[PDB]
Amino acid sequence: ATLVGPHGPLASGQLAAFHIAAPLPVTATRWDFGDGSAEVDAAGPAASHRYVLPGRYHVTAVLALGAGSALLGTDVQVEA
Repeated sequence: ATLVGPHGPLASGQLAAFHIAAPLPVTATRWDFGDGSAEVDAAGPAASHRYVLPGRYHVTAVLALGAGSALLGTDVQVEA
Protein backbone atom coordinates (compact mmCIF):
# COMPACT_ATOMS: atom_id res chain seq x y z
CA ALA A 1 0.00 0.00 0.00
CA THR A 2 1.21 3.57 -0.48
CA LEU A 3 2.49 5.39 2.60
CA VAL A 4 0.63 8.71 2.64
CA GLY A 5 1.64 10.42 5.89
CA PRO A 6 0.45 14.03 5.56
CA HIS A 7 1.20 16.47 8.39
CA GLY A 8 2.76 19.89 9.08
CA PRO A 9 5.79 20.23 11.33
CA LEU A 10 6.45 17.32 13.69
CA ALA A 11 7.70 18.87 16.93
CA SER A 12 7.61 17.13 20.32
CA GLY A 13 3.90 16.70 21.07
CA GLN A 14 2.45 16.77 17.53
CA LEU A 15 -0.38 14.79 15.90
CA ALA A 16 0.63 13.73 12.37
CA ALA A 17 -2.15 12.28 10.20
CA PHE A 18 -1.40 9.23 8.04
CA HIS A 19 -3.37 7.27 5.43
CA ILE A 20 -2.54 4.18 3.30
CA ALA A 21 -3.49 3.70 -0.37
CA ALA A 22 -3.83 0.34 -2.19
CA PRO A 23 -6.67 -1.89 -0.93
CA LEU A 24 -9.38 0.53 -2.23
CA PRO A 25 -12.08 -1.10 -0.05
CA VAL A 26 -10.34 -0.61 3.33
CA THR A 27 -12.57 -0.78 6.41
CA ALA A 28 -9.79 -1.10 9.02
CA THR A 29 -5.98 -0.91 9.24
CA ARG A 30 -3.38 -1.59 11.94
CA TRP A 31 -0.58 0.97 12.18
CA ASP A 32 2.35 0.91 14.58
CA PHE A 33 3.61 4.23 15.93
CA GLY A 34 6.06 3.18 18.66
CA ASP A 35 5.76 6.62 20.33
CA GLY A 36 4.21 5.05 23.43
CA SER A 37 1.29 3.83 21.30
CA ALA A 38 2.68 0.73 19.56
CA GLU A 39 -0.18 -1.18 17.88
CA VAL A 40 -2.66 1.10 16.10
CA ASP A 41 -6.26 0.03 15.38
CA ALA A 42 -7.27 2.62 12.76
CA ALA A 43 -10.39 2.81 10.58
CA GLY A 44 -10.33 2.38 6.77
CA PRO A 45 -7.03 3.29 5.17
CA ALA A 46 -6.37 6.19 7.59
CA ALA A 47 -4.82 6.92 11.01
CA SER A 48 -2.64 9.53 12.74
CA HIS A 49 0.59 9.53 14.76
CA ARG A 50 0.75 11.12 18.22
CA TYR A 51 4.44 11.90 18.73
CA VAL A 52 5.38 13.40 22.11
CA LEU A 53 9.18 12.87 22.43
CA PRO A 54 11.86 14.76 20.51
CA GLY A 55 13.79 12.28 18.33
CA ARG A 56 13.00 9.80 15.55
CA TYR A 57 10.10 7.34 15.18
CA HIS A 58 9.26 4.32 12.98
CA VAL A 59 5.85 3.60 11.42
CA THR A 60 4.25 0.43 9.99
CA ALA A 61 0.70 -0.57 9.00
CA VAL A 62 -1.43 -3.64 8.22
CA LEU A 63 -4.40 -3.25 5.87
CA ALA A 64 -7.49 -5.36 6.56
CA LEU A 65 -10.12 -5.72 3.87
CA GLY A 66 -11.35 -9.09 5.16
CA ALA A 67 -9.85 -11.16 2.33
CA GLY A 68 -6.85 -8.92 1.48
CA SER A 69 -4.25 -6.85 3.37
CA ALA A 70 -1.20 -4.60 2.85
CA LEU A 71 2.14 -3.95 4.61
CA LEU A 72 3.17 -0.39 5.49
CA GLY A 73 6.45 0.93 6.89
CA THR A 74 7.17 4.69 7.02
CA ASP A 75 9.76 6.71 8.99
CA VAL A 76 9.35 9.78 11.24
CA GLN A 77 11.65 12.51 12.65
CA VAL A 78 10.19 14.70 15.43
CA GLU A 79 12.12 17.70 16.80
CA ALA A 80 11.52 20.07 19.75
